[PDB]
Amino acid sequence: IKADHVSTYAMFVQTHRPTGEFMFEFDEDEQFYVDLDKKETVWHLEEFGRAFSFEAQGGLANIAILNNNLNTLIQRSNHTQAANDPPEVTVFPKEPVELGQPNTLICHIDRFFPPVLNVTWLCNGEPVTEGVAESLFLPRTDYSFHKFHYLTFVPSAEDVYDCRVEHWGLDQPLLKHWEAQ
Amino acid sequence: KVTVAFNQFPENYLFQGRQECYAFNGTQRFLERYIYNREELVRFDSDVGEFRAVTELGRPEAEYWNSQKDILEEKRAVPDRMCRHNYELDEAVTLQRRVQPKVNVSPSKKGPLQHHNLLVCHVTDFYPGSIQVRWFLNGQEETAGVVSTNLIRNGDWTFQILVMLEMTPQQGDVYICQVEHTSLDSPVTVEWKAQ
Ligand SMILES: *[C@@H]1O[C@H](CO)[C@@H](O)[C@H](O)[C@H]1NC(C)=O
Repeated sequence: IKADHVSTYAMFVQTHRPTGEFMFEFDEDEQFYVDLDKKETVWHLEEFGRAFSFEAQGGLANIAILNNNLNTLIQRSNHTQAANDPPEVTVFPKEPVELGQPNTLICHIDRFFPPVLNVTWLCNGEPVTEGVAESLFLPRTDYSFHKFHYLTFVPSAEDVYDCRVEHWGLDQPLLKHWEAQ
Repeated sequence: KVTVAFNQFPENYLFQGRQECYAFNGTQRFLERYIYNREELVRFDSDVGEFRAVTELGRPEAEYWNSQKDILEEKRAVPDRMCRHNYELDEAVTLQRRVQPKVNVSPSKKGPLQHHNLLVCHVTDFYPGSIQVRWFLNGQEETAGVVSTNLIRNGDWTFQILVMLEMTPQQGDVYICQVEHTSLDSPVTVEWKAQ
């Protein structure tokens, strides 16, 4: 389809966590989503939050309909469960790497289904729980998903990083290794 | 800013939906997709004007929904209602987002001037994604030996890209990485001199 720009509402519901998601993307970047627990719209940038509004109830109503469709389709398909498609994993810095200069490590997990994941950052073999963030499960046009995990850090000659990823399509946990150079 | 209503019909089952607005020139094309796991079942396409069953499991809904004049008119009205409305807002704001590229130049390895090396132009934290990166040697553009990763999405409304040049630096060679982007009044240049 020919277009200058693509604006997409994407949503899913599933039996496992996370059980639901409602989001809007513009040219493949997530602009906002509805937090289904808090029942409120969350904007990706303060730029959008100040200029735009969205009634979160619109998202909540569509989720409920999607859930009914799930229930209907579990039966009609004779409980058809999809194959687990394993993710490709890449690790890369946000900024050019300079020892002593704050940066962000990005772990990108791509082309996987279902949207069920375990992700852990490791520094010198030990789990990091501070300075971490993550995107939503982002949709792909092939109906698989991708996701970003983030870690703020100060590059050094001493430290070593791994992005540890678990998914049902993998035989074992996958580690992607990163070092400052 | 608005949305529209989706129509109603260890182990894991999933249902997915898409409401897609394709903006091209001043037109809007709208697609609504119903998906079980990774399988599209039923689709509305404003260019068709009605629902189409993509798979046999979507056939009952496609047929029933197409018999409801009210459901169709709600969907056919989407391009000029939801798509145009949200687009006008994104035109006024999202499409005005301009973030300037930072440009860093460094050799892949440091050292002698005997043999091959890679000169890396690392361009970071820009939006939108359309960008032009060029290598120059002594004032002349290099077309061969240019190795680029393609556009890299950071997922935080910024892009980066790395364009590297295969080089064999001789003392007093001047290398320039030239960057052009809509956020820039004039091109950014970073110079690296062989020494
Ligand atoms: C996440 O971790 C728990 C505990 O190891 C495990 O039971 C679950 O299956 C994991 N999820 C995936 C997708 O591997």
